[PDB]
Amino acid sequence: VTEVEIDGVLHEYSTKEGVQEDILEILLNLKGLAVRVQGKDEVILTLNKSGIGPVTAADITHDGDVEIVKPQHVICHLTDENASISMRIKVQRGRGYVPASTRIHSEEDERPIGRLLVDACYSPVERIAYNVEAARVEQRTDLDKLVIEMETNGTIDPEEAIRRAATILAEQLEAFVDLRDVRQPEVKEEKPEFDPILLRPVDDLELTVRSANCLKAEAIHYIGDLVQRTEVELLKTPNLGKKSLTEIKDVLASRGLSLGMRLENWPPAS
Amino acid sequence: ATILAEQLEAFVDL
Amino acid sequence: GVLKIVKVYLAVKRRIQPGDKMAGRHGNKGVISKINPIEDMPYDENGTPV
Amino acid sequence: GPEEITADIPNVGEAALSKLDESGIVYIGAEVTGGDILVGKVTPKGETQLTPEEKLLRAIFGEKASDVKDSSLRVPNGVSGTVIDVQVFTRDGVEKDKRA
Amino acid sequence: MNKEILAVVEAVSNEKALPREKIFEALESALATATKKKYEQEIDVRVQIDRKSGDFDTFRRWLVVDEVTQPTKEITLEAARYEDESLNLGDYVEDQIESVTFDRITTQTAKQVIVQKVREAERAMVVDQFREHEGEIITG
Amino acid sequence: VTEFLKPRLVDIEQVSSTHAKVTLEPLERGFGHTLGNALRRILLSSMPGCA
Amino acid sequence: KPLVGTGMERAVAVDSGVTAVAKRGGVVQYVDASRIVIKVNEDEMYPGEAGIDIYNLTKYTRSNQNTCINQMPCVSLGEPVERGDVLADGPSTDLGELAL
Amino acid sequence: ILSPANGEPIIVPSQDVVLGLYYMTRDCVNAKGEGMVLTGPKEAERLYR
Repeated sequence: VTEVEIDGVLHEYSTKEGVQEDILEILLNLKGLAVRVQGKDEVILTLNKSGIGPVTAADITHDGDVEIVKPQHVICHLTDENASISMRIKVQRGRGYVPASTRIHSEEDERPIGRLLVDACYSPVERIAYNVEAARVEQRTDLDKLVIEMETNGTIDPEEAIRRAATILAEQLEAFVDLRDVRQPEVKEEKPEFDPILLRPVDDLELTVRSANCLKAEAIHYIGDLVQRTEVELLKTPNLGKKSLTEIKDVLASRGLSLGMRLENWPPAS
Repeated sequence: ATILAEQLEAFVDL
Repeated sequence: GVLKIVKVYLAVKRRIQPGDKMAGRHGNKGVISKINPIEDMPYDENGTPV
Repeated sequence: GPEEITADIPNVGEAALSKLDESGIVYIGAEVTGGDILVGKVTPKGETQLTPEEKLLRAIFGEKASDVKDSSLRVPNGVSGTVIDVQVFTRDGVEKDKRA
Repeated sequence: MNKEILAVVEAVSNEKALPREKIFEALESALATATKKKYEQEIDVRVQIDRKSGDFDTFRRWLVVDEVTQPTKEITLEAARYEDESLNLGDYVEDQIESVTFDRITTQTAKQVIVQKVREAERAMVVDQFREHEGEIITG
Repeated sequence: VTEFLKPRLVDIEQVSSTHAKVTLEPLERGFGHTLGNALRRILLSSMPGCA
Repeated sequence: KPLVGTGMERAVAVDSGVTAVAKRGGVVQYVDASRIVIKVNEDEMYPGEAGIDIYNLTKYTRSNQNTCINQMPCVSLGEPVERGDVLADGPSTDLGELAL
Repeated sequence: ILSPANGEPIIVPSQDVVLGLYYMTRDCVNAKGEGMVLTGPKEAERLYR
């Protein structure tokens, strides 16, 4: 789990009337909770529960693409008759271990106050013991059979984990299976300075669909074609009055571009 | 590297 | 001559990092030096690390 | 002049006033960072104009827009974290605030 | 809002220097300069506060020119098709309505514009008031 | 992203034409040790020749 | 808990303040993450005061060294308790044992 | 690398390396590999690793 949200609470340093543990304990148990996603790479799980008793993993609203590895894992304890919790749980697939601090990417993702960041610790393996032994080779001597025991979350599959690790090793080894003096730096690159956002349709500039059909009323999807189109073709563009024209003037000309700029290089290569 | 890769070859996928 | 004292609180989940100061109960103090990856710490034959 | 804790700040942009509430205090949970505005306070800055022809203007038409100054409590530079609680001690006589 | 500015021009001592009409015109100028801060968009906002009838109604100028920089105020020399504009130059829109006429910076720039224009007007008055006596012994 | 990092090696120094020094960069948090140790243990013992 | 203790831990925990120790034994009527409500037995009660007594466990609260204090409840629900038993571990305490 | 007080060297390997080198330079009377001949130091290093 990576991001949780409980409707009643604001910050994980609070409590909730009815749950035996604090929100901090709930988050730690959640981190302890393991799950196996199959279809997608990130998913959202809703857990609703009411009534006295222990809330465990099985109680969450499971899906088909998602499977709880073990349901008996206790999440919290409701200790009142009319006490209830509903919580959304973001579960994303990743490699390794990322703390809650550095995972921030912008200055508005946390702005939803109910979004509690649980520092993700996703690694199915827990310990890997191994040892060599005398393999019962049909006719040879002192060949080695390697016995590897993995204590894991049960999430990953043992043979699958072995084969994945071996693939990783082979891929990393392919680096110097054919090593030679190689350098990615190729100084003095040569590329046309056409801006690639012009290749996209105009509607990709975060505005409504009526203005989209409006720029589809002049048959102008391209930004690389609208760039040769000043404001001399807007009130003449079908149904561009105040509101849709306000959208056109706001979301386009503010992103650093200009509504119609003369250029001689287009389109390479659309 | 070649000897190790041809040892590994029994497990990898691609 | 004061009207409204507004006190605000701030909490930090202060994690551990190379540089803190930890000690046992016998004066064996010490600065933590490296968060070594789990696959590098010494480990017992039963696979458990230290 | 007295000190008020109004939500509006004369100069700063929308970001620096986004965390606060309608009264001018951050909500309980905004993950502030060194520099942000907890409150939320303005002070009577100016002095010595002595033009009652303009004092009559800014006593009714600019009653609270005369001598602003953003001596507002910012989180010290460096300390981040989460706001978890807000206490408000109001001197009696001084009426109240919504958060209070 | 409108009532506030009416109370201003009532409390305005130099009512001859600035009666209700030019008072509210200067206040529309101040409101445009305030919208200049409300939006990072630098748009000429005529308002026409409806000096005595009722409250204000913000508009948005078009600054007729073949340019599109700051498109809030950009219209070519014939773009008057929708809205039944039918005007090449001077055609200005009323897209955004009901901005703020009560906050801190609004009233601060109101004070600034008022004092500036009042002092300018009294200066321009006294200039001719004393120029009348051109060719007389004056003190000083 | 379940896709790792591959090195952009920087130098194959061939001092004395029989004592080389290869550098490799960059490798993941621990892959340096595992790759170096595996290569070393294979080259030392299990690397056929004639003598 | 510390695995190798000196027995003094129970005494130093219960004799300090950080733990919310029960006053009169009885039944744990209602336990939450912040409140505890005990119904005392018939022997140690008075004519009035039907028997319930409440412990408001101080949640995350500042200290004179700017470190957190908190009294999570250690007892379960409905479990009978006797006089002078730890009902909530304080900061760095486990089941009434000093655990730093 | 010398104290201005005494002409002694200030860069002295204090601990945790003197232990290392000292362990590396001793002699068990009967240790695995005793009694061989080595064509050089690098050969001994390979023989050890």
